[PDB]
Amino acid sequence: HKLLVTPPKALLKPLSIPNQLLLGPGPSNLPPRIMAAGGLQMIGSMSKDMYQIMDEIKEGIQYVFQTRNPLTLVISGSGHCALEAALVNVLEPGDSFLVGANGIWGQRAVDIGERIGVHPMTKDPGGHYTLQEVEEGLAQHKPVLLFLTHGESSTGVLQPLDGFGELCHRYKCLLLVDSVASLGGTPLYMDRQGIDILYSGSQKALNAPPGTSLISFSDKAKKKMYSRKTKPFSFYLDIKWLANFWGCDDQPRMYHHTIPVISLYSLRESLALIAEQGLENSWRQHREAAAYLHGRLQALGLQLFVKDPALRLPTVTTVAVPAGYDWRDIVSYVIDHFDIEIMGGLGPSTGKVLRIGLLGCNATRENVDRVTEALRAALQHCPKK
Amino acid sequence: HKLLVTPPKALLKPLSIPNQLLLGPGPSNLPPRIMAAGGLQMIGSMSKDMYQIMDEIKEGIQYVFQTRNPLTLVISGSGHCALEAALVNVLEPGDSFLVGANGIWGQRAVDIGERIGVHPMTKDPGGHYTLQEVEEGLAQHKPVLLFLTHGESSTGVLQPLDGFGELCHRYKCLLLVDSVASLGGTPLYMDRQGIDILYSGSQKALNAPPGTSLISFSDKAKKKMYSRKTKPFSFYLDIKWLANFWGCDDQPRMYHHTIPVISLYSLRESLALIAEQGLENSWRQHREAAAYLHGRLQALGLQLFVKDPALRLPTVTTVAVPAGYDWRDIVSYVIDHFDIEIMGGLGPSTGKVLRIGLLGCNATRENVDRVTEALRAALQHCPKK
Ligand SMILES: *Cc1c(COP(=O)(O)O)cnc(C)c1O
Ligand SMILES: *Cc1c(COP(=O)(O)O)cnc(C)c1O
Repeated sequence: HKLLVTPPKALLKPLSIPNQLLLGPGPSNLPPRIMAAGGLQMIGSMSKDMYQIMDEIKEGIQYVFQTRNPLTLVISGSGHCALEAALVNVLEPGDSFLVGANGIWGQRAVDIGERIGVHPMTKDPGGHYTLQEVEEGLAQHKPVLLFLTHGESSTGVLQPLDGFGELCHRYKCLLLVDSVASLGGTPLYMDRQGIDILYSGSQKALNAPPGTSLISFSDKAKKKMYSRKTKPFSFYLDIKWLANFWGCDDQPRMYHHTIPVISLYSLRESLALIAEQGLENSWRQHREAAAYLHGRLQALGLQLFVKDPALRLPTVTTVAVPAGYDWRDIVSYVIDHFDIEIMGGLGPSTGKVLRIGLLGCNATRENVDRVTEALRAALQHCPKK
Repeated sequence: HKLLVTPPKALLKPLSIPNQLLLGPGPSNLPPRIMAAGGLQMIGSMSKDMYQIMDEIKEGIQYVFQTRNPLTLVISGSGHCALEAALVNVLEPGDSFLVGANGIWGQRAVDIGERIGVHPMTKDPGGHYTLQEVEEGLAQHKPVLLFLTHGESSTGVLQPLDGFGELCHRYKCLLLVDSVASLGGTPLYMDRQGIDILYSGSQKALNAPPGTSLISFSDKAKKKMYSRKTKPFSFYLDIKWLANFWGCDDQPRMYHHTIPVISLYSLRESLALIAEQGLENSWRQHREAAAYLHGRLQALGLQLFVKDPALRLPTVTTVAVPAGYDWRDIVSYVIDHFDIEIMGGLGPSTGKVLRIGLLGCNATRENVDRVTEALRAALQHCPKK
């Protein structure tokens, strides 16, 4: 007759969160202004004010992406969810998709592609793709879309994109780019680089809480989407509905799903923040911090996974795991003795490296100092064969 | 040579949000404790502390759902996203899905079902489904899964579920229930009612910000999922990955996607809140407010769309639009002159009704007072043929 479950004891306690300095590939710490944004009251998801904040975020995405694409908006999901929305609306079953698979991300792009109806232009962690090699790929399969990771956060590789725009439009192919870890930390120009679909996450250099993602479509990728004959497998990610709600259409905004309002307040303020600083300074800040961090690490004796500075993702550095060390001890030592988070590999780079992230408000010399003296400490106290 | 887009002027201004009393079908206003949760700093998405908060939320979902299902967790998306995750992992292409389509929600369930590979047991806004009629449906198509809306927020209909558990297990059919608008506001017992998949939203009676959703699978629906031969079209919604991250497996938590950490802090506190109050009181609060509100409205002259109190969703009441009135004026009048939000129809009920929502901390006599004197005012000042 009764209620099977009783109120959980743990919930009857107060929520208590540790203070951790997030210096890994994401999420990153939140500036005071973003936290304040997080604690505001709620407004109607379809109110005139919500739309206004929505338009500002759009102008915000056009600026950080550097595009004028009308089809620009926020995906109410994390990084993956933006990738998936990209693929599920552009790729129609059996389409030939060439994938720059040199990190867990390309790996993820294949999986999604397979699942929805693919050519694994494979590499090894640490490698990138030459303008040369992609023609070779565009050659055989003449795919309708190519996938490239700008900032490969699982390997630390910064991937060059100048020209590819054309090398793809050449073969009547759409260019899809992942700038989840690169946005705000290295130069990127969607239009001038002829990228067709660009997506990014909110919790990396932008310092917004995780859960939302940014996306933009060129008139080219747009036309393919509005004239496919199949309806994309997903309703939650349907750009036709999505675009209309975000005001990208000629029609009145129609109810699709309830946007994550509080997260939008936060994303808006994080876009305001980089708009006040300016992309060029943010680019200079990250480059400088990444340079400082590289110096210190080599001084500690560790060597950089990515041999060649031009190919090093400023926002995420991949150090090679030291000699007779179990990386796990190092990571544990740092979070245990200094309250600092840093990671190990991910996918192909698993156990081969340590990843140190420098993002937005955390990409400072001060934190490079802290993670250096943390790492050094680990190095002298952690077991060693 | 330059940057095409310049920092948006609007973003250079401070974020300013109006104070609105949200009394429509969602989202709802946030108690002080949830807002505080929203403004906390970030922690690692895979830290031991994040997992602890994750387990508490799980215990939290088992309690509000009233189940012990190990396969219980949060979907990093809104209500739809939980429905979609439900359907995309249970239904395999060409499966026969019987859908209680009596509101925009069944409508949504068909669309998703079609998109992924369906029997529209149609009704009219205001109607519900008799234990009788579903056998008739389970009869013809002998579908592997049935979809039922517990709280139809677009029509105001509270749908009875006692027995259906069996009337479905009878025909070897899985029972899928939508308790996005009913959870916390009317009695629901997942196990005792033999529901197989139950999902709810975070922004309705729970008073958490929108963007996350709750889901639970019975051992039955679980087995079908872990032994389908096709991989679900979605990677972001793959329960195999999802379950593992949420600690429902025998394996170490493996990185899938970055959970919306800040939103989880808030959802945890909103679960703590109802755990302190108790489901039975929350059920009593909403029933009582809905009763008070019904009285007042009929006193104002308006009539209730749903004729029969037993079928009236406490959390969302559907009033019929009055005589020579343009509903739009009424809704505008209320948000314009009293800062209060209430809605009109949605889908099948479009323009036929007004929807007044009573949710969680907003389901009070005080707010019933406010929306009554708001509505009355509208009634005397808005145009009338
Ligand atoms: C972190 C990261 C992702 C994943 O974003 P999520 O929000 O965790 O799904 C995707 N791509 C790149 C390059 C990343 O660094
Ligand atoms: C509001 C509502 C939904 C939609 O939830 P979203 O988070 O806006 O996608 C689904 N079902 C019911 C019964 C609802 O009331």
